Amino acid sequence: DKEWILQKIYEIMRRLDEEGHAEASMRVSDLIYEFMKKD
Amino acid sequence: NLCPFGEVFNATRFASVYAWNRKRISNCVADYSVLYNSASFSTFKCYGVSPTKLNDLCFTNVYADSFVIRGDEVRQIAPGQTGKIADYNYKLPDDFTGCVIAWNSNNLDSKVGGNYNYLYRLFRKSNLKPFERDISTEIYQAGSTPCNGVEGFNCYFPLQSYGFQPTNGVGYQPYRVVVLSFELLHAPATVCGSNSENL
Ligand SMILES: *[C@@H]1O[C@H](CO)[C@@H](O)[C@H](O)[C@H]1NC(C)=O
Repeated sequence: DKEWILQKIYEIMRRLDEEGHAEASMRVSDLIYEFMKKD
Repeated sequence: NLCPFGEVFNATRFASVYAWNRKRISNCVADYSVLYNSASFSTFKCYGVSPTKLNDLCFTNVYADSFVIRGDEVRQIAPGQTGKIADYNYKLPDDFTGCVIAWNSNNLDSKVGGNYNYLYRLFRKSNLKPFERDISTEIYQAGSTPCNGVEGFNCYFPLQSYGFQPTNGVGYQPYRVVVLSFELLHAPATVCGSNSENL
């Protein structure tokens, strides 16, 4: 389902920033926005 | 009476884009050639008005909006743009009249180890109206799970912080943006360029 996938992508972003990969976390943020705005 | 653009541009603390700061400029004279002089300005795009003619013009009222975003996202601070910032943080109208000025602030808004003081809105149920400011911090319900005011499964804090590290590439480096709006209402003009005929 879309609900479970969005949760894991959100978790990936958070973990990436906790590991210091700031640019990768901000990039996944950009990809969360595109994912949720499919409508 | 000179317009205090140093309070906006030369300010030390800038706001986050979702809670962008608006300064009213009125009853003053503005020499835009001081700003048109490159005090390091990576962007200087004007709409509905020519940038070389700013000093010859007058306007009913001037709004000065300021915030910080990524270099990638400066393109969205323009009429007819979409994206995380243009849709959820700061929206410009189609008939926008004014200028968008931006410059790199990696020397100011990047702390060794990551500056996380600047925030952006990642989640919103609808797009912003032009010049609308949303500062709500309610938990976003992205799915069918009620959130009850706490973070959890598909229940996210609507704001995410930027990861501003001096090692970032210029696209992920912090950029300070100033958006000058030129209002042309049915009223006497209170802000005139330095080369206006006092009209
Ligand atoms: C900010 O200060 C510098 C320092 O002289 C000056 O050159 C610049 O014109 C100032 N900008 C504004 C908007 O006052």
